[PDB]
Amino acid sequence: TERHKILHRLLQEGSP
Amino acid sequence: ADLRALAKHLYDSYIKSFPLTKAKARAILTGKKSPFVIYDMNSLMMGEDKEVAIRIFQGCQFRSVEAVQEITEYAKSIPGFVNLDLNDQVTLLKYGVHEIIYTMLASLMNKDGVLISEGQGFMTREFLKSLRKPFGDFMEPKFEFAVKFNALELDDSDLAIFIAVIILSGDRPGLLNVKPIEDIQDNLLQALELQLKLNHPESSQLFAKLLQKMTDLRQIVTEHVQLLQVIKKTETDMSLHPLLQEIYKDL
Ligand SMILES: CCc1nc2ccn(Cc3ccccc3)c(=O)c2n1[C@H]1CCc2cc(-c3ccccc3-c3nnn[nH]3)ccc21
Repeated sequence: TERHKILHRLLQEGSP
Repeated sequence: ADLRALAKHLYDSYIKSFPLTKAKARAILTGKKSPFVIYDMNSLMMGEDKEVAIRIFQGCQFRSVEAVQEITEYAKSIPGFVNLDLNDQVTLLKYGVHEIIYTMLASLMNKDGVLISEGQGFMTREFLKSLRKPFGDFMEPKFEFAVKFNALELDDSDLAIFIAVIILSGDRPGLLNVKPIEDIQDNLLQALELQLKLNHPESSQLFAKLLQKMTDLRQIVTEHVQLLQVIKKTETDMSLHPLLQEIYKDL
């Protein structure tokens, strides 16, 4: 989802 | 057999994803170092090397943010989670994350207080209840939930499955593929039943009571969201953490 940038990034790349 | 490997798989991932477990928390609370006890404004000031209502609330937010990251890492390890549609992965996290945080907060609590700052402190239930107007009501329902939930006497291996059951709820709003979620959840529910029958052979009706607590969590989470909106109407330009703003944005 584009409306959930952080959730999407956490799911796609993990925590930086 | 396939259901035990699933339990063993979930336990390992729960230990990799969650640094402070129910076993670690209970070892500290039972009387075996020693956490600083915060029971008033004086003791708080004393133990500051380990507005107060707002400073404590920001800690609640920051720890809630870290828990969302831990839960997201754990979710990925749930067999089948990653191959569900990406929008469904978002929805499951967005709706289930506050239920898990509530469940896992019970692991750090007793009827008198909560383990804080990685187990270095212990903030009393009476000190949190003593906070000004809205903030004083923040923790009390979490304490009331923990008391009834901790009496179920689940350990980390039991909880690892329960958390997986919660994430995979096929009834969250806006899900695109209900069936694949419900199917994973039936496997997880079976696994849970078998874990509780082997881990608590004396404890009949435990899976039953646990499913009731699971239903209760929905009502318990709406009440917490209702309380968060009261904070926004009272407090000004303060705002919530970008990630929390994102989870709470249009539920
Ligand atoms: C670690 C204790 C704790 N975990 C959580 C997780 C989510 N939410 C919120 C929530 C959201 C949804 C459902 C239920 C609860 C919390 O309110 C929460 N808490 C509270 C208990 C009292 C407390 C104190 C502090 C704190 C205060 C001063 C100094 C340090 C800390 C601290 N930092 N890191 N750990 N402790 C931080 C968090 C918390």
